[PDB]
Amino acid sequence: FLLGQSARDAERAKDILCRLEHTTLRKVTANTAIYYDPNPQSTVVAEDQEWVNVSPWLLRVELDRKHMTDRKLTMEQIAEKINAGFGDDLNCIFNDDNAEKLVLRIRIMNDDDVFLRCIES
Amino acid sequence: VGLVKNLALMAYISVGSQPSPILEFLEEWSMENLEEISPAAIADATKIFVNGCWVGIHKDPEQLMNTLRKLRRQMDIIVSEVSMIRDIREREIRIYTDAGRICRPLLIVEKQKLLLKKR
Amino acid sequence: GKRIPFGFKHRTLPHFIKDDYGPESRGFVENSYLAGLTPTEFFFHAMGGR
Amino acid sequence: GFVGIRFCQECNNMLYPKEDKENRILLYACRNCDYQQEADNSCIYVNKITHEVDELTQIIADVSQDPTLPRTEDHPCQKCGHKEAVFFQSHSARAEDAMRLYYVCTAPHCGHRWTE
Amino acid sequence: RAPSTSDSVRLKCREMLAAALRTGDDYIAIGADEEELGSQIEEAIYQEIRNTDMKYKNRVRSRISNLKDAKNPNLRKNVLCGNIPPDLFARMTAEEMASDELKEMRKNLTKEAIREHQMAKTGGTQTDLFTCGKCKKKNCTYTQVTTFVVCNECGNRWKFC
Amino acid sequence: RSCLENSSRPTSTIWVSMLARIGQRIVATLPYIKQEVPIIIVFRALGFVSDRDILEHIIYDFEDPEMMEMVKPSLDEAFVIQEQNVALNFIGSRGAKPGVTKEKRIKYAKEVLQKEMLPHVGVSDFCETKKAYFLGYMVHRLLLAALGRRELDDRDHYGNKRLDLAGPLL
Amino acid sequence: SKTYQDIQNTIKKAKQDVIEVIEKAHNNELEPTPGNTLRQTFENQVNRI
Ligand SMILES: [Zn+2]
Ligand SMILES: [Zn+2]
Repeated sequence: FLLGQSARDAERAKDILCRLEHTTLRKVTANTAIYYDPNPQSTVVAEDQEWVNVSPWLLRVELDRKHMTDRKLTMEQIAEKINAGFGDDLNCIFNDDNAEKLVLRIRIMNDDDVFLRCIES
Repeated sequence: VGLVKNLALMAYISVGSQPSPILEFLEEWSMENLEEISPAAIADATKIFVNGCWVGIHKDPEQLMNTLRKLRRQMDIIVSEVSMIRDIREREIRIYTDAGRICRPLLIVEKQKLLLKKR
Repeated sequence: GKRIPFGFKHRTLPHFIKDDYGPESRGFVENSYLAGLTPTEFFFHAMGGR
Repeated sequence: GFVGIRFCQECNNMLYPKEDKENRILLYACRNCDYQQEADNSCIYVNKITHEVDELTQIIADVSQDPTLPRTEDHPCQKCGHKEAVFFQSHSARAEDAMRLYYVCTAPHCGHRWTE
Repeated sequence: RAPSTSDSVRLKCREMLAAALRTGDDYIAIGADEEELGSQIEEAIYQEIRNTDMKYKNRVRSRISNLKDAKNPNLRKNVLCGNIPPDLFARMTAEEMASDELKEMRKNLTKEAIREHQMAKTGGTQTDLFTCGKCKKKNCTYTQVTTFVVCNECGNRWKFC
Repeated sequence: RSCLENSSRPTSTIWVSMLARIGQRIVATLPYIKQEVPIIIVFRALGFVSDRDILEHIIYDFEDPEMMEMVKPSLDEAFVIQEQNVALNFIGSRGAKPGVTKEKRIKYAKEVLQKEMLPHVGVSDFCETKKAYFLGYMVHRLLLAALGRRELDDRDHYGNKRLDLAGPLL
Repeated sequence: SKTYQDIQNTIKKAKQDVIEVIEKAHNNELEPTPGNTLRQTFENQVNRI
């Protein structure tokens, strides 16, 4: 039972539902593809996001837009959580909220092939 | 309740037959045997199963099934108890001849007219 | 708690054609006990009684 | 895009990826044999969470000769332009939420399929 | 006037912001000081963060990407025209900095999700012929199966045989 | 439930299941084998050292990698088995009566892999090809069911049941 | 002998309505009702009709 003004209007109740509902990457992720991109500036894929920000592999975990808007998330908190949960061992280069594709770039810095598979799973 | 059952007045159970005449009749046609066949040729083909035994491969189900149906209608090589399956979504022809397959007789309708004429 | 399922491949009975979600093809008995019943709806009513 | 298994050339076994630390490139090695070959796809694994599979790729031309499949004349074919044609749902489990039909031309030597 | 800074990181961030604001040549048309605006944005970011940590660098990169995004130059034009004060731009979020089309699409998606999260109301024949004993009101809905009575405002539940 | 034709021996069951969870590791429950064995070791034991042959027997088309990403985990899982002898030893080690020596285990494994499993296809001296093809068809059907491209088989469908009248009962 | 006419008319109207719902679902117009999928809302609408 809602207590605040959210009890009357549904606009301030949807966020309450979203925060009380379990959301994971699987619910917001659409595709996940691993690439063995040698040079981080090389960018085998055509994406104008890396050189502005600046290991021979990365994970391109692109997120869906409709689900992300339904749960009302932002890439900042997603990056913060994905970086803090696994310690200061990776470097997630998030994307701005203006491009059409919600692509991401997860890289590891410091057997190693399957580590990315295990961590993504 | 629901476990004990009784047959219908027309329900009939197949007594059982032998698969050898069917195997011979299907072997005479242009049917490559499963022991000597290119594995890449299985995709665009239909797998024939007789009594649950995968044997042979064919390349023309639409004619093979019609030939089998006509042959069964004529009652010369295949008894009336044998049943030929045609799986359209996946190309598989599963034929069964063992006993216990409950069945019943049904009239045949070619296009829009039955064969049970006044004669 | 649901309509008559597709016991066969995507159809209730062999009489009805595939992908036939019509009322009479899923258990809706249109007739009444005074005016008799269609065999298909008769069978479905037997299913409900069971 | 997707990724295919490429068997070895001598032993004909699976080739696992290997990042060449020396030349800084992607290789596919054999565990049993010592065969090597330079990669060209630059991809190893892709996961489709939404599982956006095109049902048309699974549909075959043989579905037309189905005696227990509905037929309509109001959706003629495109290539040949035949009138008679069949229609049916995905007929596949895991159907997310859609009963969108997949019209298939019912005519020999055409086997065309489309959707409206 | 934004105070000058002797920090190398702050100077680099200010230069990057000024370069990004110069994209499209909107400054010449508007006659706005790109360097001053970049310095003000950097100062506002530094005041908000109070350190040149990873958060400050991420915020600077996000601001540069938003200002240099060719898919919505209206935000950059408004920033260079004084429509968005530098403090507001520095404190603005990604959703607020999005273009008009992107903002409309996000609002439509949020509205659709809010609607879909709802639950369908229980059906019934609403009428005022039955007086609910739990609230004294006349509005209510009935259902024949025995006729179940469901109160509209009070919500009194009863049945009549 | 395999059964040749009213044979002296009872019907044998072959459960080719898959773990839910790496993930997606296919197993098998062969008769007279308490533990589970992956399908790939079984294929190698039937006389298929090459991986391409095993995949061709299992998967008929290689133009669909989406089906193929499912079999890669299990196929990588049992990689320390290439020759036929080690596969026979591995399968015989899980037998109900493990031979004290190696030759007895090999003989037991060969006997269980040529008479106990799938007796209906053939129990003659040279019938490993048809057994391997039947097992590959089984794995293909399992993979299709897992992908959802083909709905599951209903248990109560009388089309998959048989009646035992006075004849078979006596 | 008039109630039969009314019942037949009502049944025909219900059949026409369910056919129209099926046509709309086929051509992708019936939007999913909140809290339910497309098949669930289609079935609920048919049952209510
Ligand atoms: Zn090799
Ligand atoms: Zn055509």
